[PDB]
Amino acid sequence: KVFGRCELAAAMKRHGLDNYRGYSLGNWVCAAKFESNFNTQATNRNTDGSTDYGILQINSRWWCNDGRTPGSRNLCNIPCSALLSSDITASVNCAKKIVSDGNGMNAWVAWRNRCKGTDVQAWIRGCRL
Repeated sequence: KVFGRCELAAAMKRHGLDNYRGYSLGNWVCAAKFESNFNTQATNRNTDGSTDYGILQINSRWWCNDGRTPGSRNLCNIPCSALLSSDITASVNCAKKIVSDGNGMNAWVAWRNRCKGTDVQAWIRGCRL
């Protein structure tokens, strides 16, 4: 599923991401924007053989199991395919673990390089939340 900006903001909010670990909603939307273009089905292969999955491009190297990432952890206890669903529940639950991991939202490269330190409130402007 390709979400719209406000549809995603809503979805995230209902799932408890607004201000989760101090990250305003605008951050999560911005990060989804650049990581996956709001497409739940987004996959991307890394040079280390790991793959990134779903709206928040969660990495198989640590967080989910895809059966083809040797010596990887499955810290979220999910198959990676679960990250690609039209229901973002699993992607949100796993993201909450990731952001708690110590580096905050800096775990998301596109957040760091394109969202961080910007006016992220612009991502939710005009939405009915």
